[PDB]
Amino acid sequence: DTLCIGYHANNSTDTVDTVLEKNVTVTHSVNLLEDKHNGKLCKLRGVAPLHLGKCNIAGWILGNPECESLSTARSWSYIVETSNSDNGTCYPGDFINYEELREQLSSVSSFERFEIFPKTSSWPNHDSDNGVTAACPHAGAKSFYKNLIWLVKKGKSYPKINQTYINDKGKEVLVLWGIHHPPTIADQQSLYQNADAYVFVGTSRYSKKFKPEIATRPKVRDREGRMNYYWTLVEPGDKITFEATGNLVAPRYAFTMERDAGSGIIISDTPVHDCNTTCQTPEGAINTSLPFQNVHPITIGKCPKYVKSTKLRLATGLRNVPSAGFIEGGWTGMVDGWYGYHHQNEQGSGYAADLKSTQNAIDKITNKVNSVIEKMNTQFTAVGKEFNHLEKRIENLNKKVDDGFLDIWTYNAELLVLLENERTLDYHDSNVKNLYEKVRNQLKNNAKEIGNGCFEFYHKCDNTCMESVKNGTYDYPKYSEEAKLNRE
Amino acid sequence: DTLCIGYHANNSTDTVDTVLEKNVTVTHSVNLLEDKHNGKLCKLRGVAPLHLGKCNIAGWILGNPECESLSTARSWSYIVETSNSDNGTCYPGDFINYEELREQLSSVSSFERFEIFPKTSSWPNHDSDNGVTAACPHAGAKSFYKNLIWLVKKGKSYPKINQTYINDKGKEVLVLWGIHHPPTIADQQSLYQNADAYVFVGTSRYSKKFKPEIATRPKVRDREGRMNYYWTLVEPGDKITFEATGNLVAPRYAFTMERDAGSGIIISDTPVHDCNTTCQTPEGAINTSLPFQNVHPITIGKCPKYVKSTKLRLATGLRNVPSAGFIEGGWTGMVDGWYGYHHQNEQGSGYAADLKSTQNAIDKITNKVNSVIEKMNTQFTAVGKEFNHLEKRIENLNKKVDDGFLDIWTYNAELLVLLENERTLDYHDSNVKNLYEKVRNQLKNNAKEIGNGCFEFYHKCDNTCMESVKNGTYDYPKYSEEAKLNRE
Amino acid sequence: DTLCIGYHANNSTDTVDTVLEKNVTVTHSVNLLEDKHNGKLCKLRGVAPLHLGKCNIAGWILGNPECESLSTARSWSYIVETSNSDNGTCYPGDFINYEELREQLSSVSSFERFEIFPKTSSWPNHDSDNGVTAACPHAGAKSFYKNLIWLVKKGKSYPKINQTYINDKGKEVLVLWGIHHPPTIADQQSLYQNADAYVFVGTSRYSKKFKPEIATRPKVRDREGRMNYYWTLVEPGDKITFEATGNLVAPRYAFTMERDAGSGIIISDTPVHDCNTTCQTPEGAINTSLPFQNVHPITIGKCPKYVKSTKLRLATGLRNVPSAGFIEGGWTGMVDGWYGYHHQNEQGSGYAADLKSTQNAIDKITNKVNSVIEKMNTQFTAVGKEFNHLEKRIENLNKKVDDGFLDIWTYNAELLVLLENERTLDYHDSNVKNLYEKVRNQLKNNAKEIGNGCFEFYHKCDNTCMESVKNGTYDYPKYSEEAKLNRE
Ligand SMILES: *[C@@H]1O[C@H](CO)[C@@H](O[C@@H]2O[C@H](CO)[C@@H](O[C@@H]3O[C@H](CO)[C@@H](O)[C@H](O)[C@@H]3O)[C@H](O)[C@H]2NC(C)=O)[C@H](O)[C@H]1NC(C)=O
Ligand SMILES: *[C@@H]1O[C@H](CO)[C@@H](O[C@@H]2O[C@H](CO)[C@@H](O[C@@H]3O[C@H](CO)[C@@H](O)[C@H](O)[C@@H]3O)[C@H](O)[C@H]2NC(C)=O)[C@H](O)[C@H]1NC(C)=O
Ligand SMILES: *[C@@H]1O[C@H](CO)[C@@H](O[C@@H]2O[C@H](CO)[C@@H](O[C@@H]3O[C@H](CO)[C@@H](O)[C@H](O)[C@@H]3O)[C@H](O)[C@H]2NC(C)=O)[C@H](O)[C@H]1NC(C)=O
Ligand SMILES: *[C@@H]1O[C@H](CO)[C@@H](O[C@@H]2O[C@H](CO)[C@@H](O)[C@H](O)[C@H]2NC(C)=O)[C@H](O)[C@H]1NC(C)=O
Ligand SMILES: *[C@@H]1O[C@H](CO)[C@@H](O[C@@H]2O[C@H](CO)[C@@H](O)[C@H](O)[C@H]2NC(C)=O)[C@H](O)[C@H]1NC(C)=O
Ligand SMILES: *[C@@H]1O[C@H](CO)[C@@H](O[C@@H]2O[C@H](CO)[C@@H](O)[C@H](O)[C@H]2NC(C)=O)[C@H](O)[C@H]1NC(C)=O
Ligand SMILES: *[C@@H]1O[C@H](CO)[C@@H](O)[C@H](O)[C@H]1NC(C)=O
Ligand SMILES: *[C@@H]1O[C@H](CO)[C@@H](O)[C@H](O)[C@H]1NC(C)=O
Ligand SMILES: *[C@@H]1O[C@H](CO)[C@@H](O)[C@H](O)[C@H]1NC(C)=O
Ligand SMILES: *[C@@H]1O[C@H](CO)[C@@H](O)[C@H](O)[C@H]1NC(C)=O
Ligand SMILES: *[C@@H]1O[C@H](CO)[C@@H](O)[C@H](O)[C@H]1NC(C)=O
Ligand SMILES: *[C@@H]1O[C@H](CO)[C@@H](O)[C@H](O)[C@H]1NC(C)=O
Ligand SMILES: *[C@@H]1O[C@H](CO)[C@@H](O)[C@H](O)[C@H]1NC(C)=O
Ligand SMILES: *[C@@H]1O[C@H](CO)[C@@H](O)[C@H](O)[C@H]1NC(C)=O
Ligand SMILES: *[C@@H]1O[C@H](CO)[C@@H](O)[C@H](O)[C@H]1NC(C)=O
Ligand SMILES: *[C@@H]1O[C@H](CO)[C@@H](O)[C@H](O)[C@H]1NC(C)=O
Ligand SMILES: *[C@@H]1O[C@H](CO)[C@@H](O)[C@H](O)[C@H]1NC(C)=O
Ligand SMILES: *[C@@H]1O[C@H](CO)[C@@H](O)[C@H](O)[C@H]1NC(C)=O
Repeated sequence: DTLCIGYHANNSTDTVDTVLEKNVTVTHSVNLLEDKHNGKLCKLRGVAPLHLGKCNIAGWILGNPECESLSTARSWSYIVETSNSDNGTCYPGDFINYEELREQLSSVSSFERFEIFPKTSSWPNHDSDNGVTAACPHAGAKSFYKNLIWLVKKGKSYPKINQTYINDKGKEVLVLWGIHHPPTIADQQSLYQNADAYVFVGTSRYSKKFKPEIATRPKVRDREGRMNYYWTLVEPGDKITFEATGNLVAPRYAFTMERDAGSGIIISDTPVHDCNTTCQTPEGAINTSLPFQNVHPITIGKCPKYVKSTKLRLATGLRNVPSAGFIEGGWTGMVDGWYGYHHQNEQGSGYAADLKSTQNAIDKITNKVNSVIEKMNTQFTAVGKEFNHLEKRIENLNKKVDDGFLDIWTYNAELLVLLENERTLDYHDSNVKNLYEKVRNQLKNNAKEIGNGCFEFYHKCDNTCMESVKNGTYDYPKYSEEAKLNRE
Repeated sequence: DTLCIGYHANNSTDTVDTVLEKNVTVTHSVNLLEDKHNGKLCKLRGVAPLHLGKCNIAGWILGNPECESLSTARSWSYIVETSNSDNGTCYPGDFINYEELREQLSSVSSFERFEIFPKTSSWPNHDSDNGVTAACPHAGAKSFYKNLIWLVKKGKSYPKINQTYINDKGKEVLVLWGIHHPPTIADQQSLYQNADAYVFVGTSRYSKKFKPEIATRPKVRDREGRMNYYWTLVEPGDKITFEATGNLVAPRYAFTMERDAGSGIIISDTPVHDCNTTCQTPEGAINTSLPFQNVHPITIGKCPKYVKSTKLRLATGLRNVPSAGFIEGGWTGMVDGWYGYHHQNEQGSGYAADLKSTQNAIDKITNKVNSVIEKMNTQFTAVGKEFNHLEKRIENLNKKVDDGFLDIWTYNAELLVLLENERTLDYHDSNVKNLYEKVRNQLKNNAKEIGNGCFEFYHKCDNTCMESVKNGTYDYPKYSEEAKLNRE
Repeated sequence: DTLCIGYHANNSTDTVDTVLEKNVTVTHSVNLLEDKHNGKLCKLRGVAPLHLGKCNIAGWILGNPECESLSTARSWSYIVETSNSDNGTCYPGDFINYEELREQLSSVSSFERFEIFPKTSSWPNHDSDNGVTAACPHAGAKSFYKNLIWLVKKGKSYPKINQTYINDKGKEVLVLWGIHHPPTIADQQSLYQNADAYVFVGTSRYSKKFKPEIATRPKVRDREGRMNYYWTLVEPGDKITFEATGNLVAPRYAFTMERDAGSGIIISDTPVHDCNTTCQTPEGAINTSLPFQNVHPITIGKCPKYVKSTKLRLATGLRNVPSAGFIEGGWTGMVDGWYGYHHQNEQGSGYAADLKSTQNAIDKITNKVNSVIEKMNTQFTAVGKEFNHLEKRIENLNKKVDDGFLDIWTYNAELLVLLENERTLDYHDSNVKNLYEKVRNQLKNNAKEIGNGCFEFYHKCDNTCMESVKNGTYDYPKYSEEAKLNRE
């Protein structure tokens, strides 16, 4: 009877592109590109994110009346703003180096708001009750920022501030303040009793001077004067000193801080849920061990690299043809293996996988698709970055970097899978052919090969025929004597 | 007679490098690297470029007397300056954020100069005729910028400007102005009657203050005082307000604008011609569907990627050896095909390509070289960028990005073509070998193979021999009986 | 007797990874990754480095008292600061654009300190002896910077400086100056006799104004006023002008300069030695012709590209198995070659390499591993770059570029060597097989092949057997008559 050699063919319609041939089907494949994400904003790197809801960083750090919460976590791995974040610097004016504060805050390994200049009698001879405005209203009354105190004359005088703090808390200490630019001299003289108003701030690493710019301006939130917000980072043991003979919005809470390398902001409405995470996108978290993703180019954490492609499928299985031997096609009559034998005997009709060869193959195939993933060298990054009104050369430079790595990675990846699919899908045919040859190493003359990729054995035998194949032991010349007439 | 198998060899001397063997010749090749360009500056993306001729952007936007033209197009896809562009800010002084204006202007989807502060009586009690000087001369008379008005006292007083505009035109509105720094107090008091001179500008997104710096300076164009040029975008519905109690060079034309993503400047003398374009270089336009180019690293549009290489040629044809079968060499006696048969019969001497195999091959070869081009993912960019006197850390950072992508792309590309040439130039030999084997699938025993890669058939036959090969139908055992004595 | 075919196997345990099989041994290999460096800071590009020892650039250019040397070379290819560099701007205050000056200085093709405003009577009516301070002491006395002169009133007046220089030396001329900010009005009035103190500086390409910021500050080096340091390049034929009615620290030495493209700073303690160099790292110099290095990511010169990998070894030799023919294993009984023949004759026992085939192989293998190196396109760069307190968006952008090229290069390199090891280690088996087939082209029927990968020859012969193989001339049918009975 015959002995036939070929491969498991399977009901699925999984398809892989190969550089030689588009749109071909393979019996099993490993998808490397994540098209699906978990739809949530999630706990990352052991800690929850800071979620700011209706209010942005320029309102949270100022403590806008319309935003009130504990720090989402005394340690957090990113900042999230909702897609609506209209609340902010509700009293208008530019937050200076605001895109830099937004970087340093993005991750902190501790944070504690602490009242370094406490509202209780740190400010004798001055107001700290009635510095309030309609621009940031609550209860329909005048109200104000909670983290900063807007000082005003008491009575008919403004004693110059001389406040000092010495950083004894053994930490980086973030400090902030504001400066007020009244719209008119009449407003300046009424609140601050001084046209010569100025501020000075002193530090070791830093020192700067500020002055008012009294001039009428277009209405925003119907406010006509405007407020400049500034910030500073005093190192351990350093000292910070304020002086003012006028305009100030002095700190009342400073903030204790420490910072790791960090990772930036995300802006979206997705809700927050407990599950742990390593990789993040604006749309939703990902849990993965794959090299490439296409769901969004912005990322936090151990990013998989973004690509514009859609079907990065590596083959693992064979060319799927159910359409005799491999030259006609495979067998769906075979299961739980790859390459194998159909054989006949007195009981016969056996379809069985060759486990030693299949196991040898899948050892190397597992290492192959694994080498594509294990050698990726992913490392902690935050891909989206923030640039203001007049940084457009650098903003476009960023964009050139971002699309350069995109263009490289799609061309690398799409040619990569094409070359390794071209390899593997002939790797199978070469392993099958080599297994056929390995049967020729017994059946050198004593069987009729047929162009289907199969044998006719020249004389009758029991299952001891397949015993001779599986253990390669064949004792050829006796069996030619039974074959004799059928060869003749 | 013999049947011989091999391949078309050709009179051309086209060469391809392969990682195993340098400088080898192949019968046909696809050049992927453009060494040639069309030598023109051209219509791009459906719109003509702005060509500024003898005058640079800092003179065009100011409207230098020595530059006069309509906007080259009411919509343009890039700005061109000629390699000589000496005219510009002919009254000296720094154009502030000038490299940012040069970016935002680089492309516009509409632009219209419109006289938002018209020269007719917008300036009562003030001069607007005699603000002219020799530094930007015409007819040998004093002259001045056309788009800006240099105001001066009328009589013996300078009433404070209070000009306002409200953006009702439903567009981004670009506005510009100048500020004058007289060289001495005597010049300041004579023109502006005020030592306390200052300017304020107010907006929602912006506000700033400016003051004179009265001090003598080294002569340039023999002007000793100097002029600072500033600019602003007012958003739809926003308001802009000027105040001045002195030095101003107030706007008279503002400009309506809208901007797409855009693409930057080119600087060269090449003339302008009508034909449409997608890809640009400083030397000359390109029309292409190739992935790599080496003519210039600066680019606009859907750039092909730059490389330092010179001979990115993919093979498509075979190893060209005219120097019997393929082991001796190919046949120049064969045409309009690749792999093929020489056969003999009573009429005989046939050299003919095997069209089904050749067509099967060229199907896959076309898809191969096409996959290298189609998967490139080119996208709209402008590679050259501009950095001033004191931005050199960023200028070098740009240069590190530019040469990084260069170093990657040449090493990728040159190894890429080497690997795929190494593949294809054995791909041919394996296809030819497999075609020989496919003849062995008839001629298993009934022909003498010879070490040239050819057959002697053991008995005489008509063209029905080639009929048996072309249709694989051979009826072997009868034909052994005529072969009998010649095998014996 | 027998003719046996296989390959040299060798005592070494050099190992290569292949995508199909980890940790396999190969007889010989070319390491592409420099694990080792020469431990020195070295002469580069034909010129010495500048080595600044105990003092940093912000003290050298000022000429701190504790820093005294010639320029280490009148031309230098990089600046080196020792890992201790605590001396610097020993009178405190920000060196303005200091990270930019640190770039332009990094390499100079000439530099000469020259006393453009010589201490001899360029400063009538003013002090230049007693402008000294305890903040930069020597001998326990007051002392001061050497390259700058701190002017002070003489008597009870301060005549306005009006110094001028015209760049007649035909070079770029670097100029520097300081500005002093006394801590109190009392200190200002006592030293400079004027409250209105200001400085102006004039140039063609540049002009600016400066003023004092008199306010108390936290002690550093127990100094309470602070000093701002500024700089300028005047172009050939250009003029520079100083004016002051007060605070100045005027130049006394300017510096003649010219600059190439340049390459940045290194900071380390490694000692300086004479040997010439092209490639550099902070730890120690390198001399190399390899593409990849992992010893440090910061570099100068013609950098090899950094990777995080550890064992980029290309194969050159074969699969090493000493464990009959190649199917059992190789021979350590063979030397000075690769593929070869064992043969027998009346004297016999010959093990000899096939020199024409081995030479043919090593021609192509040498070109292979060479093509991986020769095409690298290395070009002169300086990878580490410097960003200050408030440039963290750009500092992180740099970091995204740096780890992008890292991530690309490890993934490219590790998959690159895996693919070419997978290629070569079957390239050998295919060349050996083809050499076996090339013996079949004589021994078509006239020898018994055995599954070890070897021949038994059917009749007795002298060394003329190996003569027939080496020269492919075999006269088959005349010899068959001795083989007759042994084939029967
Ligand atoms: C998500 O992540 C959290 C951490 O943020 C996981 O908490 C895990 O909790 C177990 C105990 O339930 C921790 O193990 C125990 O920790 C204590 C000290 O806390 C130690 O004394 C015990 O011997 C034991 O190790 C575990 O360490 C902690 N995980 C980590 C990463 O620290 C939580 O289980 C995670 N949840 C999910 C659904 O993955
Ligand atoms: C170069 O590009 C221009 C466009 O900038 C090409 O103009 C083409 O002109 C033809 C008419 O000759 C347009 O076809 C007709 O357009 C009208 C609207 O204008 C429409 O109603 C008709 O149905 C028809 O489409 C054609 O659309 C237009 N091209 C484009 C892209 O809009 C010009 O022909 C090009 N020249 C060369 C030499 O390539
Ligand atoms: C390290 O590099 C230095 C250069 O910085 C090498 O100096 C070499 O010295 C030899 C002396 O025989 C020079 O040869 C002669 O130079 C003169 C001009 O100086 C010329 O007129 C002669 O015809 C001859 O070329 C040699 O040119 C010079 N090298 C270079 C690159 O100019 C020094 O030898 C190097 N040392 C080591 C250990 O590599
Ligand atoms: C942020 O607070 C501001 C006021 O501080 C809110 O602004 C007002 O919003 C209402 C609608 O809710 C508008 O009709 C008013 O015109 C807004 N005020 C002004 C002065 O223009 C705003 O709603 C808050 N944002 C969010 C997201 O709750
Ligand atoms: C730009 O205009 C300036 C004057 O506004 C021209 O400068 C003069 O050029 C001539 C040579 O053509 C010189 O001899 C004069 O000395 C220049 N004048 C000054 C005041 O420096 C200049 O030629 C114009 N540029 C172009 C390209 O036409
Ligand atoms: C740089 O010079 C400064 C003084 O100008 C030196 O600083 C002193 O260092 C000693 C220790 O060596 C300290 O005890 C003193 O308190 C420091 N003086 C001041 C004023 O702070 C410094 O040592 C020099 N640096 C080097 C590397 O030699
Ligand atoms: C077809 O394949 C699916 C998916 O593996 C499997 O669940 C199913 O049992 C198969 N059915 C048949 C009829 O082969
Ligand atoms: C690939 O197969 C799908 C499903 O049958 C078919 O729709 C598509 O047209 C095929 N692709 C091409 C390139 O024809
Ligand atoms: C300000 O505070 C310091 C604290 O040391 C004190 O010595 C000084 O007298 C105060 N007043 C002024 C005007 O500096
Ligand atoms: C026969 O084959 C099986 C599976 O390979 C093996 O375990 C067994 O030892 C072999 N027996 C002999 C006698 O070779
Ligand atoms: C040689 O090749 C060229 C270009 O393909 C062709 O035009 C020409 O006719 C050929 N000539 C001969 C003599 O083969
Ligand atoms: C390739 O051949 C051409 C023509 O003879 C010659 O110019 C060139 O130098 C050769 N290149 C190599 C690498 O031998
Ligand atoms: C300036 O213009 C505004 C326009 O609303 C006007 O109300 C105001 O009175 C003008 N004058 C001054 C001095 O502001
Ligand atoms: C012989 O070959 C041609 C071309 O392959 C084919 O059209 C024809 O049908 C074949 N003959 C028969 C009898 O099928
Ligand atoms: C083993 O290899 C080393 C290094 O190639 C060589 O020096 C030595 O002589 C070899 N020894 C033996 C015994 O093969
Ligand atoms: C490689 O071989 C070494 C011994 O030389 C062994 O310790 C190591 O485990 C092997 N590698 C792997 C991946 O098993
Ligand atoms: C300053 O120097 C210039 C040029 O030497 C000279 O003309 C001028 O009179 C000097 N004095 C003043 C006050 O400008
Ligand atoms: C035999 O082989 C050697 C080495 O290849 C060669 O030099 C010699 O010419 C050959 N013999 C003949 C008769 O050609």
